[PDB]
Amino acid sequence: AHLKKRNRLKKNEDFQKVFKHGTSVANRQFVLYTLDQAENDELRVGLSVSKKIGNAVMRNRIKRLIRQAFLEEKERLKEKDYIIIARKAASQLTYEETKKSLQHLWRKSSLYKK
Repeated sequence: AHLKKRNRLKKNEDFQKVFKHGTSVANRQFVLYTLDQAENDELRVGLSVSKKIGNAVMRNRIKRLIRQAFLEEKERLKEKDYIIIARKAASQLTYEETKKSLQHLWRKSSLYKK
């Protein structure tokens, strides 16, 4: 299906809080930010995509691939606030490549239950 509204990070303040007071990891295609939520009975994902990737269709495409990867792995992951930044290198990735890159970041950040 699609990643639910519950599982998406919206408010501008919510993003800023993650960047400022939260833990960070990065690889070649992605930067992953994690912020612990006491009150999160559920996982939330927010996305930032560089203007460097210049096709709105492409930015949308990568964004969708990231959401799907999160949706698939959701049960496995701890309930927290995530922000994913997509680098220019992330631009041509397939879903399996995107999933693999994120999975590597998730493992590195110890975000896997249980």
